[PDB]
Amino acid sequence: SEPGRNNEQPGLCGLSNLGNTCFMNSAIQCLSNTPPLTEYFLNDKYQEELNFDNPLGMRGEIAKSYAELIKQMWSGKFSYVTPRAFKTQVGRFAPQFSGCQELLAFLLDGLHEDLNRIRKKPYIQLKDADGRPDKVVAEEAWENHLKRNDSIIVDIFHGLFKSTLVCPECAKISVTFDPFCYLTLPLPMPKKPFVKLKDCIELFTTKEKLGAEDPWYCPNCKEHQQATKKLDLWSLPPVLVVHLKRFSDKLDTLVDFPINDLDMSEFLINPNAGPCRYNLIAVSNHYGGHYTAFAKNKDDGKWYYFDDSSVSTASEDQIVSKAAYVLFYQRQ
Amino acid sequence: GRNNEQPGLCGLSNLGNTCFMNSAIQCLSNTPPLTEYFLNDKYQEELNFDNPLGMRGEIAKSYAELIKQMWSGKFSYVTPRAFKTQVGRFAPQFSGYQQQDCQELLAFLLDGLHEDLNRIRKKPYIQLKDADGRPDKVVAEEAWENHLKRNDSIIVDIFHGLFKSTLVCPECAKISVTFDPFCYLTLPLPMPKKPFVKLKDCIELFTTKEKLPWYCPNCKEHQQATKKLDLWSLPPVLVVHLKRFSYSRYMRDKLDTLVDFPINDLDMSEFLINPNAGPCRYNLIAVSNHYGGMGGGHYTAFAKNKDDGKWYYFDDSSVSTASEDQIVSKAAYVLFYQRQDSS
Amino acid sequence: SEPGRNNEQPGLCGLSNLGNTCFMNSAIQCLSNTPPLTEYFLNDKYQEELNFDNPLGMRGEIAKSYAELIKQMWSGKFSYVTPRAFKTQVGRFAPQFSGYQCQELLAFLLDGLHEDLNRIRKKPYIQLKDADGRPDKVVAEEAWENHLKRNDSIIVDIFHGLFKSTLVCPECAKISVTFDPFCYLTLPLPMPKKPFVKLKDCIELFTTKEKLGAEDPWYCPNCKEHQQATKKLDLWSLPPVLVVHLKRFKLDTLVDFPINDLDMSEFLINPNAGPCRYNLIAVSNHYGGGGHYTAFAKNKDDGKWYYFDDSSVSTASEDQIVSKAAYVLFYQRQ
Amino acid sequence: GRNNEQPGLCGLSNLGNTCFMNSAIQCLSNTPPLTEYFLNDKYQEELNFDNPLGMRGEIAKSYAELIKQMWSGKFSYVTPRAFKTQVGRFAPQFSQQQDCQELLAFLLDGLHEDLNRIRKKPYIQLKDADGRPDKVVAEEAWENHLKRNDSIIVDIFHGLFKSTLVCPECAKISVTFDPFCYLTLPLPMPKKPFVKLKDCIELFTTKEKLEDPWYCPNCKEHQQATKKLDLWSLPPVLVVHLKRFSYSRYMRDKLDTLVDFPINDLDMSEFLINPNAGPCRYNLIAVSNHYGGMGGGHYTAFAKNKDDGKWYYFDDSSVSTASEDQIVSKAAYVLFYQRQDSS
Amino acid sequence: GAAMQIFVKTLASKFISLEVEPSDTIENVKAKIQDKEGIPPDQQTLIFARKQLEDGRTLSDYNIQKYSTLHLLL
Amino acid sequence: AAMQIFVKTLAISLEVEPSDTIENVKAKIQDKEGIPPDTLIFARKQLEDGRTLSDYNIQKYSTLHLLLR
Amino acid sequence: AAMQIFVKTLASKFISLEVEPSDTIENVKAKIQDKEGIPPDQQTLIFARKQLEDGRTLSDYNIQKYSTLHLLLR
Amino acid sequence: AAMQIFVKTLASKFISLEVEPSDTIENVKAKIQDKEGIPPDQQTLIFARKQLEDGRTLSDYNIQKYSTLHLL
Ligand SMILES: [Zn+2]
Ligand SMILES: [Zn+2]
Ligand SMILES: [Zn+2]
Ligand SMILES: [Zn+2]
Repeated sequence: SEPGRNNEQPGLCGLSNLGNTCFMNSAIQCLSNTPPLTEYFLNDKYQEELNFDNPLGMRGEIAKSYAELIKQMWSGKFSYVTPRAFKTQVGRFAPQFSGCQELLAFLLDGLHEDLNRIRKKPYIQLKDADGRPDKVVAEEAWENHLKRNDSIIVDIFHGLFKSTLVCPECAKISVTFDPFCYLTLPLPMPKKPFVKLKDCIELFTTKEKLGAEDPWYCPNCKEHQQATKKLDLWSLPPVLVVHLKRFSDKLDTLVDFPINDLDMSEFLINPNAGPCRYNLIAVSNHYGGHYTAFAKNKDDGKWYYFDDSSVSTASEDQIVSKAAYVLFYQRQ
Repeated sequence: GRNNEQPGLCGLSNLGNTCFMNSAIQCLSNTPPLTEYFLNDKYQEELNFDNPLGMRGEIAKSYAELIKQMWSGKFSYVTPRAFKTQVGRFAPQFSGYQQQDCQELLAFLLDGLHEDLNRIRKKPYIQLKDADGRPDKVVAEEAWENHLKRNDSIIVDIFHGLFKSTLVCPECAKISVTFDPFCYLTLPLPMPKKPFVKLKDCIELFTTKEKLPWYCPNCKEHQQATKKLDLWSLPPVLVVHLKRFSYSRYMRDKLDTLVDFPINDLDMSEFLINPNAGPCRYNLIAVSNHYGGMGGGHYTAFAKNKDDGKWYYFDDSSVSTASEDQIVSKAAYVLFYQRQDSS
Repeated sequence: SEPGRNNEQPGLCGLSNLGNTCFMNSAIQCLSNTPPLTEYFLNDKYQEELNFDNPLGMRGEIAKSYAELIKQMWSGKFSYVTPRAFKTQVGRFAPQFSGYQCQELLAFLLDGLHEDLNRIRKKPYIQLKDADGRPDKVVAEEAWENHLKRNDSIIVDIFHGLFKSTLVCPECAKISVTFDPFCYLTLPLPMPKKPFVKLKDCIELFTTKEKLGAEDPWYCPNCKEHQQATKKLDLWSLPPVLVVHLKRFKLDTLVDFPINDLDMSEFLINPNAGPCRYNLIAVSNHYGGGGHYTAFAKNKDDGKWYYFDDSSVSTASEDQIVSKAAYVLFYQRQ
Repeated sequence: GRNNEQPGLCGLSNLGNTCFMNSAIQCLSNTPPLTEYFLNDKYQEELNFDNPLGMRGEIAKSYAELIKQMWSGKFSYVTPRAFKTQVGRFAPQFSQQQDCQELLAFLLDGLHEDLNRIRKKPYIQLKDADGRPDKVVAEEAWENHLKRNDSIIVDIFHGLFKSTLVCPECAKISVTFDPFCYLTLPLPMPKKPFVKLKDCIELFTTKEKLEDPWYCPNCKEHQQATKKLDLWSLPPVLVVHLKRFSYSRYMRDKLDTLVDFPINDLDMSEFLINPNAGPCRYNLIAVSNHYGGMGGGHYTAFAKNKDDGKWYYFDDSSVSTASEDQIVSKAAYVLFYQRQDSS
Repeated sequence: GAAMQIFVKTLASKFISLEVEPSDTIENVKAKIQDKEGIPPDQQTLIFARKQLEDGRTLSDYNIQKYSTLHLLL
Repeated sequence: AAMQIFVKTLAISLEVEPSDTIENVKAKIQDKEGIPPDTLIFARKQLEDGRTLSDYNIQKYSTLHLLLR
Repeated sequence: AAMQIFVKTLASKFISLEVEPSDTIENVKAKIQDKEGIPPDQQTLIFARKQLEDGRTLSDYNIQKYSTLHLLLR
Repeated sequence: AAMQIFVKTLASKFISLEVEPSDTIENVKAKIQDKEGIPPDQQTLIFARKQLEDGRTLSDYNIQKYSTLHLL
């Protein structure tokens, strides 16, 4: 015998609490139930791509530790596992979390660099538009991205939006195309009791004035200026990670999001974007605190609830709640 | 035969010309609520041995024992001799060379399984009535209860739905509206034959008014009325038959049109005229294929295994892995769709 | 040798006040500067189409009176004229606009001009029939032919369009879709009062799902009772001249509207429609008792803007046109 | 010649080979701000008789008197002999044939200098951008221009480019702001049967590789730099020359591409890189046509009459009504556009 | 069969059902309204689509559709 | 009370009760056009002798198909 | 080869620096010390929500020209 | 102060000159004669498709430094 060892359906595996990991366990369950990511590790495709000397990596330890945890969780030999080795690598390379969604951002970037196929990175001078059409600049931006960033993480999670900045003094317009690995959606302010997920996406694409976090130098004004930033979605990844920004004291707003058939087509400004419909595959919940996860199992297609070491059956009707914090969508 | 295998990944050896028996069985075998019902031994208590319209439990009994073999995990294939003999005993039309109307086998199986498991042990005669101007929700409710008073079984629970029938007389122009049950849909293909059509176009055609043996009570006789169908409620498992045989009696003159159908996320909501109907999204779970040839041709099946979620190809006794990208072909004949979250 | 009589540029002609007319003079100036309407009358093209026996008409007197007024106004012999004959026909057939307590004067004039010039001289009775599952493009075309069987005139040619009307029963929840003709749009403004909206926001309010009120009783065929349905309007086709009424009744909201290049494409639910952009040709102003009305108009011959305040006509700049006084906008398709 | 006609509906007799003089006059005659300026005698006080680049006032004087005849309403046609005599005295190049397309440039520049209010011009050291913001450099260029060039022609026809030149060796970038009184648009090569006017404008603003001798100050020799043009400000009247002569000197090898240009509502707004410029929409007021043939071909004009707003066709001495629907043709050569509401 | 059902919204915001033909005059319609609500036709004014139905005209003249609901004012 | 049903020959009306045997209809069939009871079809489904038409829930104004041999 | 970048002070003021893509984060901290007299001991540099670690070059982070780093005092 | 300009021959190689904005075109033709053996009778000087006539200074046409004239 051993605590946690039972013969269970692969992937229906909890994670014991080991101290207080912020949103680690919930984050792992969301990534564990991203089928292209888990299949990549279960098929031993990461050994070929492990990067131990990337200056922005973790000497392969984040990818190695994560892969080995996933193999336990999908082995069918455990009802729950204690992720001590993966937690140790997170605590060693990210002490800021010892003691909140930016852990997911750290993991995506750490997995990316620990598996980055660019094994000596060129310095790339990124370039603004100058009247060139969006398709020329966007294509150019993606190849520049791929010259330094080429990994299973880019293939699965990375997309590109169009960024329009306007100088308050000079009024000059600067257009760049920037990569992203997840979207942070704002909620309406002040609180409404109910909002449609699409309203949050439309808030995301509304012109906003940069704050202290984004000091910007105007090349024309030769002046630092508080520009106006406008974001438009150019291309979307096979798995779209959507963060509901509830902390900016917490907004309990009920964000209604689709379980199936999330159509992003009306938000794509690319006329060559095809139909873009998504199905939900995972949800990280935050209780004002404690984090849990809903996830769809890739093998049986049913929904499950993950509360640390506890795994239980779930219905689609109980997923949409005020606790929803991070949504995982997979392209149809 | 004897093999240490994955449950449900079990072939059915070929036994002459059985119409599409093996292909049909694999489709039903991979309808999870049906297989779970038999694997969990709830059919014994529900066996109906006195049904005037049944096979006094013998079709359901043999089928259950076949499914138990197929999902025991002890076989890579089985020879379904017992089930075939019971089909021949009650439905000789699907025996041997002299085969006729091979598409009615699925209808025979759905109706036969239903009657061998019908919870109504003595059926009342019910006088059906069209709507009389009464609202749709009241009439459709009345029709559904009338159905359930004579027809109550796991087959009704899984496969039965309701459409609305509007009939119009050439003189009186009198409209008579009924709500009629169905256990499968027969979809017409566009005529004249097109090389490519989308599944929704065929569904969109199914609901178009077409002219037919109907006696009009008002004009007081037999006239060629125009019948118009609208789907009111859909079952948890939707069986979709593509009319590929213009000469259905002998599988002659087959339409090879490529019908494009979704593997996932079939949203039927736009076809439901019941506003209070819930979300009706469907995922494909099985496909019966027909390959033309001398004789009645040959049938195979695609099916998704409920346990691993992967697609498999069943050609009689042969079972092999399949990719969803090869499912849509001109060979597709019968589609099995399951409502999202029914299991 | 009369007051008013001077040698002036055609169309730059005022209209004296005769009593105290709601917005007759302002409405006339807007119609007078609708080029296809004025060209039709100035070319003597209405005599053949005068309908004197239409049961919904005015024995041809509204169109005859209007045509003769337009001929005076575009003769170039007057700096202003007294529209006494036309006013008498308005008072005789529409006494409701007499007495000093308004936009349905324009609706009356467009509709009266139509019947006085309706080419259908005995109208068949037609059973209108809603979609019943048929695709939009078949039902819409059918509605237009049904419309033309009773209504065929220069006014239909110039001013009439078609929207889609979707009604939903609150009890029964059944959806019934019709395609209905219109000769002008009444746009709601946001409530409560905002200081600024432009015109597209008002169009989006117009096409927003809408709860029927008291003046719109609706019988549900399924429930076989009256219900308070929710109505939804979507623009199917737009006329060569789109008359846009801003529903201010007062809301002093400043509605920003384009002088040029009003692009209606995003509101057309018809995929087979081409680009639909409009240029402004006239604006009726209301200054708040009962109110006084004036007009801005673009002269068809020289393309310049002018201001019409009863008998006074003066030059105008486009930059003074957009103000909170704008009440009715006239747009002509490019 | 002397008849009672509508002012401005006046032909111009043919006097041998005049390049496109008659067509050029009809286009300028129907540029309302230009004609109103002359008809109201606002040029008398502004005539410059000592301009070193002028014609002792003879071009403006002569042109003014021709315009006065054409808009007096006493002529169905006039013989522009006096104006032709002054054009030949200062521009003999147009009768043999020598780039007939530069006549418009000669007339606009000749009218400008004969009416230049700057009555002794300073020599001004022009001035690169050199890292300073665009609005400061562009305003500086416009004032430098206005200190030597100030006239009704500048008011009506002059705009500003942004010029970015880059040396192939040093990669040095030189930015200047340059005035223009007309635009020469290239057509797509190889010859296409149909192009939109906006496509030609986008080619005009496309960087090309340098018969323009240009010195890189740093890299030490003359180089074939890449030059890129951007429209900074546009004049009230925009003259657009469609470059149809691959062999411009002898008007040979003409490209017959059908250039589709709008009669109304030309929005140049997307081409303005100046953010503080307002909306600039233009309506067409005149078109110079070229018909190929024996020798230099023949030129005519479409023009919109400012008083009645109707289109007319001018073929030397013949004036006839025209429809907007017949204006867009492959004969279109020079387009005159007026900014909406500048009159 | 020519007959059809239309409605009139009374003053109390109740609705009154009538059997009517398209060829019936507005006077006939006002007479049927008196048979059911006891209100003299000289007092009745009928509105549909913001318009009086005027006396002398048929309901075909106004193209009144079946299940139309007129407004009764006094 | 009885009800009216029909059986259409390959190229006809009956009064019947729901409790009638399929044979009563077939016993009517010899009585009908001189056709010995030696096959009745309704709803693409063959009606067996010994069963009532209440067993098949045959409605009034229903039209049966008659085939021979 | 050189380029201009900026750092936002604690006081929300901006410092200009001349830098190569190959210069280490320590060196940039030394240039910040030459200009603001603040020891590299108390310097944390942030760009794009990411802390710049010592030992890496600015090419490692693909720092672009006219980039503005954030300075925080440890 | 004087400045350097160039004139492109037919054979597309240039000649450097010193000239003042106050220099007349006769000098520019004379300086071309002083060093290139080309008498002012021989030459016609063109700039920007607008042709300089004799009697004018280089200031009259606003000839900028490093401007390159065309020689005919
Ligand atoms: Zn700036
Ligand atoms: Zn009938
Ligand atoms: Zn209802
Ligand atoms: Zn150089």
